[PDB]
Amino acid sequence: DIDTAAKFIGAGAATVGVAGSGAGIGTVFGSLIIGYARNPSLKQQLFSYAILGFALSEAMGLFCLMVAFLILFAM
Amino acid sequence: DIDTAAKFIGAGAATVGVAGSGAGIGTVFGSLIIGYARNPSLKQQLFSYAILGFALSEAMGLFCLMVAFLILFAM
Amino acid sequence: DIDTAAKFIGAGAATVGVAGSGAGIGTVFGSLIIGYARNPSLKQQLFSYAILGFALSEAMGLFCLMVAFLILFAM
Amino acid sequence: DIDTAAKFIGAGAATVGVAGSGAGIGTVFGSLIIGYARNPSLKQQLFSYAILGFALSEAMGLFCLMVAFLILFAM
Amino acid sequence: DIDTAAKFIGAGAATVGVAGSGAGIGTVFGSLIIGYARNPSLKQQLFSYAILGFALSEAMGLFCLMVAFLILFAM
Amino acid sequence: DIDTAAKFIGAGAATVGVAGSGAGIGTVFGSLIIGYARNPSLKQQLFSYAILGFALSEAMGLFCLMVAFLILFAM
Amino acid sequence: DIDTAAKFIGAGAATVGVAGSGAGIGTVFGSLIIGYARNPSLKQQLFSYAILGFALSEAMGLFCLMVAFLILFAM
Amino acid sequence: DIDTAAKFIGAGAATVGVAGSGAGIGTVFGSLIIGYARNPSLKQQLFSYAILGFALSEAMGLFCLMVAFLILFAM
Amino acid sequence: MPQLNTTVWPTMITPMLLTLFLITQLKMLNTNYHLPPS
Amino acid sequence: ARAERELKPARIYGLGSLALYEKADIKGPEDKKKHLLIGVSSDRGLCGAIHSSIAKQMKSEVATLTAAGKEVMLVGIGDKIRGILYRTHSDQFLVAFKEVGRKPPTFGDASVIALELLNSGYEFDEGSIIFNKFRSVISYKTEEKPIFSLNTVASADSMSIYDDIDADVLQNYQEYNLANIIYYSLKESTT
Amino acid sequence: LQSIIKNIWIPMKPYYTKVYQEIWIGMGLMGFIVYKIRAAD
Amino acid sequence: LATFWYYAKVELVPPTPAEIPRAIQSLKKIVNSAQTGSFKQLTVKEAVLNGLVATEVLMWFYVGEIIGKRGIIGYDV
Amino acid sequence: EVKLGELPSWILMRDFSPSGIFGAFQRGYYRYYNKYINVKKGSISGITMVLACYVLFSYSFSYKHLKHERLRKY
Amino acid sequence: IPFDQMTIEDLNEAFPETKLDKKKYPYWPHQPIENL
Amino acid sequence: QMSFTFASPTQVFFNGANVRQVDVPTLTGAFGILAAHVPTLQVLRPGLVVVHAEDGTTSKYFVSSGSIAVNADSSVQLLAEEAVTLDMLDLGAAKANLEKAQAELVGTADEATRAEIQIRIEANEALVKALE
Amino acid sequence: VPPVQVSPLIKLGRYSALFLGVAYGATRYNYLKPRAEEERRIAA
Amino acid sequence: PPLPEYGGKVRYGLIPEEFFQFLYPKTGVTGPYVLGTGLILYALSKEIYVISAETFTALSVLGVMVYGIKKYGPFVADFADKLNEQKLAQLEEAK
Amino acid sequence: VAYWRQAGLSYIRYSQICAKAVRDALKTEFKANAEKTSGSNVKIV
Amino acid sequence: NLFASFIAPTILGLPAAVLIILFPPLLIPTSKYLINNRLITTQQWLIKLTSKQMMTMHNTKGRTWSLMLVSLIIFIATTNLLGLLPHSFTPTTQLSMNLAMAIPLWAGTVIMGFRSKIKNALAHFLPQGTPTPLIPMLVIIETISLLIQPMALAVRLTANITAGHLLMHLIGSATLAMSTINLPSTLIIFTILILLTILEIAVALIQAYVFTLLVSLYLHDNT
Ligand SMILES: COc1nc2ccc(Br)cc2cc1[C@@H](c1ccccc1)[C@@](O)(CCN(C)C)c1cccc2ccccc12
Repeated sequence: DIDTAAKFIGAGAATVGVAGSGAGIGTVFGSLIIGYARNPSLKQQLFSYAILGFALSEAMGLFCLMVAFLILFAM
Repeated sequence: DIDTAAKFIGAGAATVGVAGSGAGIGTVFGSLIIGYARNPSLKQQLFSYAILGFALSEAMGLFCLMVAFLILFAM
Repeated sequence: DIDTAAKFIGAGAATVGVAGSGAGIGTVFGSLIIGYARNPSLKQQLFSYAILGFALSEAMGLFCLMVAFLILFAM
Repeated sequence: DIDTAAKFIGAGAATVGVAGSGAGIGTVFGSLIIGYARNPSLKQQLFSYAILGFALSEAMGLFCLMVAFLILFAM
Repeated sequence: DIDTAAKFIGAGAATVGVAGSGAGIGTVFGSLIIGYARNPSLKQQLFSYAILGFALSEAMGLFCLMVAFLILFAM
Repeated sequence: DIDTAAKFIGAGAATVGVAGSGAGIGTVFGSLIIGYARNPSLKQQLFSYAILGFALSEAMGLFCLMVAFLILFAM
Repeated sequence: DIDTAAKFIGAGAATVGVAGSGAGIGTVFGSLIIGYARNPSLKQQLFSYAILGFALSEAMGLFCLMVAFLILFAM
Repeated sequence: DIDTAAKFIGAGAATVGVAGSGAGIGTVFGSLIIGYARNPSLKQQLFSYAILGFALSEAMGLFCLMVAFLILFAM
Repeated sequence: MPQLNTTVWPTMITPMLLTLFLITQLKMLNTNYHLPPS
Repeated sequence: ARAERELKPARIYGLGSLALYEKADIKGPEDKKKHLLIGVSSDRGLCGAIHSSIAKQMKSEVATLTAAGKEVMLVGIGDKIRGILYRTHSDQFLVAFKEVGRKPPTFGDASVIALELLNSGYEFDEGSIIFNKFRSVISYKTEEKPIFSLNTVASADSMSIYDDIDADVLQNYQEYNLANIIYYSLKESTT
Repeated sequence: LQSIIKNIWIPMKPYYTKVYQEIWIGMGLMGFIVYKIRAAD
Repeated sequence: LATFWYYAKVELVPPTPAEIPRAIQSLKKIVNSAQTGSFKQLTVKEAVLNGLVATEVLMWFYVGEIIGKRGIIGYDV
Repeated sequence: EVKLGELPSWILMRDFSPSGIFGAFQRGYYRYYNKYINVKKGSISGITMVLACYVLFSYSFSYKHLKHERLRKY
Repeated sequence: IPFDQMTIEDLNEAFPETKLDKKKYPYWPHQPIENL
Repeated sequence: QMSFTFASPTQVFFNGANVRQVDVPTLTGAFGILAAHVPTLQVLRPGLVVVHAEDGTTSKYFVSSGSIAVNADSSVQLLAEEAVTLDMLDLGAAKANLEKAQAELVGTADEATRAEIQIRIEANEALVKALE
Repeated sequence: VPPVQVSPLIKLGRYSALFLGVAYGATRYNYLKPRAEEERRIAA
Repeated sequence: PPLPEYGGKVRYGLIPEEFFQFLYPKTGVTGPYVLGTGLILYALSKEIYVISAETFTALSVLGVMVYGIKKYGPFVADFADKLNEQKLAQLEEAK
Repeated sequence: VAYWRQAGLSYIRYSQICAKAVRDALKTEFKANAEKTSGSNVKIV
Repeated sequence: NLFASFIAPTILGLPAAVLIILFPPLLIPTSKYLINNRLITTQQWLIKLTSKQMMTMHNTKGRTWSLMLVSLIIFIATTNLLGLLPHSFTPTTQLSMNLAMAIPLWAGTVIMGFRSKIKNALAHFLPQGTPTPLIPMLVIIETISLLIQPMALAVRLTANITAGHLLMHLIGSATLAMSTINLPSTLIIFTILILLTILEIAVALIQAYVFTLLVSLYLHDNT
């Protein structure tokens, strides 16, 4: 029963990788705040990019979560 | 019972992932400070954007914490 | 007896998560320095935000330590 | 028994490495927001540079997924 | 035995957490340089915040260190 | 055999360290976006610097991969 | 023995805290570049700050390093 | 039998510490790009500092690498 | 890692020295840029 | 009459336009070679010593600078000063302008003059504009105001305190302040 | 070995004699390093 | 498209039984060169030409082999 | 030159010295260079043929390794 | 001679302005990198 | 502490007045200026200028071009080539000239004239966004 | 360029070799299949 | 001596037309083509060319080469021609 | 460096165009007085 | 099995690695003529641009290394580019050749920095505006960095090129394994492989340029 134990440890290690997505979302929305303070007329378009940015970095993060479950539940 | 041991190690690993949300909240509120010191007439909209960014970053962090508590208790 | 060993390992791995709060507080106070160097007459409000940022970012760090104290003693 | 175990552990540790990809994508699109708020006439060139940065980022990630696969399947 | 071994491992994994204080000190003094080059008339006051920032970020680092010396020497 | 098991574990732990190069490439190309939005007449020289930055940052991550393979195959 | 083994693992884990000092030195000298591009007539004072930041950030790293040695050769 | 296994594990955990230098070199050259786009008449002097920063940031990372081999080959 | 097999190292060192230092440089010395006339 | 009434807001404007260069205390370079000299006057005579004094100052400091080796090129806003100085200083002459005086001078006029002063290819490294500062109905004084280029306002170490400054914003500010000082002098010489 | 002296060494003489001397010191260093690496194997 | 078929309908077609006489005739010519040894009479140009044509007919044999086993890459099992 | 000679003694009549085969290689290189490269209005095929021959050579010695990855055994 | 059949030594013979200063600059490219 | 001097070529709005905050649309973005703001000097782009008097009440003008200068002694000089209070502009003419300008842009192909068209377009866009 | 009628010996060689190859391939495939499955089963 | 104005008329960047003309008389137009197809079939049939990951890396790099050639061949060719004619024009002017 | 500065314009031309745009958006009550108080009459020789 | 394309190639028992290493200069023909073909024209233009890029930042003594540094970048770039051909053995993936390119140049650099200018070279170890109270620690880092700058060069090349090839090869296998399975997935993986091949071309050129630029900077800091 060392296999299931290592599956636990591997799921934990794999889900460590969400820190990058957290920091990336932080940077995206921080730069949105700054760039909107500078040129508040483009509030719409800037926000669009924000979503795009927030969608990409978080995507990578979700991958980790997916991989985590793939080590925890699938095999 | 090695599974208890693996559960503890995996919970520690999974909760490592909150560093991302920490640095993300730091970046979001730092950029709020900067963007407000530049254009302090948009205090309300900048604060709303900061709340959104903080919510998303802490959401990723709490995803990590929830994975930790799910490994540690709910198998 | 391996479970207590893993308790130690998981407590260390949990408390490594405070690096995020460290970097977040660093970013918050760096941005406070910048935004105060630009528009110092806002020294009050800026600092307020800084505190908030700190008081949120550091909070995440505490969560990490919390899970440490959940594995090391509460189990 | 222990070999497949360590393979799962190493696979998780290897797939950690895309946190940097997440943070890099975050920074890239954040600076895209900023540089577009600065010079909103160069939207196409800035978007091209952002796509380039996102590509190179997901690339440095593939470098980690390579060792993850190599540990998991082709030891 | 196994417990002292894991005590060493956990102390190491815990003192890993000083990376956040290192990066935070770096960011604080970087923003100090930038904000002093921008508005050198506020130097003293700016430097004040810098100290605070340092004394706070490093603070979190100490936590990591001390909890290591709680697994390594205390229990 | 525990030696090959720890080879896998150490290979994963080693290849963790590509997150730094991911984040660094993100930073370099974000700063390229910014500095090109501020002075688009230097499009060439800026890009040149970007290249250098990239090729150095990524370099560090590959060192990690080196040790990974140096552990995984060549002992 | 299991003490020498985990002492090796603990030193190898503890010496990760140098990542923070690497990133902190990088940030300090990047901000020095920026603050010099802004106000080049303070090239002396700026540089002093840089060194200070450097001599502080790396300092934290050194702590981590010695901790590794502290658990490798001393005890 | 297990001391060599732990040497492999500790070597991996030691060499993961190069992410800091990856991110630091990224930051140094991104700030070089920005500061050059702002004041392109100091192209040489800025570059000088960049190298310094690089030569320092990388330096820290290589320390980790050295320790890796000092755990993997010396003892 | 086949790069570590030190038995085939000289086979990689001596021809490189014949290319980097003797042949490529010789072909560079034959690439000359005259000055512009009046 | 009315020109004195419109001189008050224009004086506030043009004087707040140059408060920077006296708060930042830009001294200008006394070493560089090229030089630009604008002389503001009108076209219709019967005004006394207006154009005569302008010409006196113009040719006087033209000789004063040519004695030091600085190349001076002349601009004449107003046909009177142009016709007075075209006899002796014609090769040292960049461009002149019309219709100055008939209608009250407006900011469009100063903008056009400044545009043509930039769209002329004269890389002027320093300049001076000479107008008739109105003090009272009885008396005026021939004054001149300096005009700095980009390289002297960007290299002045007293401008190191001004934040968010690069060469482009300084270029735009210098061009607009050229137009501003021309408008100030055009409003002062009508009175 | 004519045109081996003139086409091969006459061009490279000012470099092989004056400019690349420290290069040759470093090449001796590298040869020593390679010999020691191959000796411990 | 159709250019390939337009060219193939002349030379890439089965040999009509009416031209097997001069086919075995050319066979007789080559075998007479074998009889006396007239391959000594042969220079390299058309020699390598005939060698290339022999390689081409061998590739016809091998295409027939791969279509005689219903599998491209080797024998399926 | 061959393609017109029809005797076997030719094959040994040639200059099989190190200098001889070196000069033969040099003459072949110069014929190729003069034909495909050393002309104005030149083309890239003068380089793609060299690259194709280099690929054939780099595959020829790599066959001993690729033979261990066949999907048939006959 | 037309310039299509001209060698660099022929150009140095016809236009002495173009000969490189192999004495002031002994090493490649025998001229200042700026003027290159 | 702040000495605000807001002036057009023909009219003076504030002269040495003590307002607490002024929000200006600089070419490098918009920023708000309070007392002891870092010394800067910038050139404006078409947009609103909101002046906050010590009473907390706002005065909103529309500047077309000019220069803002914040000095070391907290003195602010804002010079607008055409500073028009919002009660003098209309939305229909702005939107119609925006129509015209975008039309001749998609019609024109040369760089300098299309640059002039783009400047007019962004001016009228600032007008529309300022009125509503 | 107009087509060129090929020497009939070459056409004969082409098609005779094609048919000989068809036959050879079929016979060798049916010859190797039983030995193939034999050794596949005996391997386990 | 002057340089010729054309090269060797290589078809597909790999095979020169001298081969096609040399194989034209005996086997017609489709001679070289059917020889090539038969050679490729005998190669990847008797496992002479064994399919591997290198097959797909080869296809990828060949596609990138062909696209880069077809997209930047005219540009680089005219660039070299203009460099040569600029040098020639400057030398004719200095005459 | 904005797009018009790349296109060769100067800030005086930019300001002329933006001020003309602002005046053209004035309501007809003020527009005549506006273009007359800011119209140009100078001419180049 | 997997590292097979990095083992020293041998055909019929002979080490073809020497031919593979000596081939790159064959692609750079030279001519004495004044107006020559498109290949030599483009190549001489590229060499001129490269020399102006690398050498302009040197003084009159550093510029005596123009031949060395230009031939070095021309050799590394050509080797890395020839390494992308199918089945090709890339000699820059070898730690031996990269160490033999790195150690001589760096060693000659520091030796010419310690023979002349030795006082200023040793002052370089301590930055100009350095406060005193902790200068000994700054002595530990610089020297040790100087002691690892040669190796850090060679590996930076090797661990790069090798890795690139590995990745491509691995991704290649992916397509093959998914060739007999859902084909849209195969086309996605093949598009990934095409993007990776473009990245590998760019990284070949970039690694050449960065190797020669770091040697150039070491030299500039010693002349
Ligand atoms: C679509 O995403 C991409 N975009 C890219 C953009 C540029 C470049 Br150059 C490479 C890119 C590569 C990819 C993926 C990809 C898709 C197919 C094959 C190979 C690679 C990816 O590598 C994701 C990148 N991260 C995760 C490292 C991946 C790898 C492995 C497993 C995956 C599973 C699920 C999703 C993505 C998976």
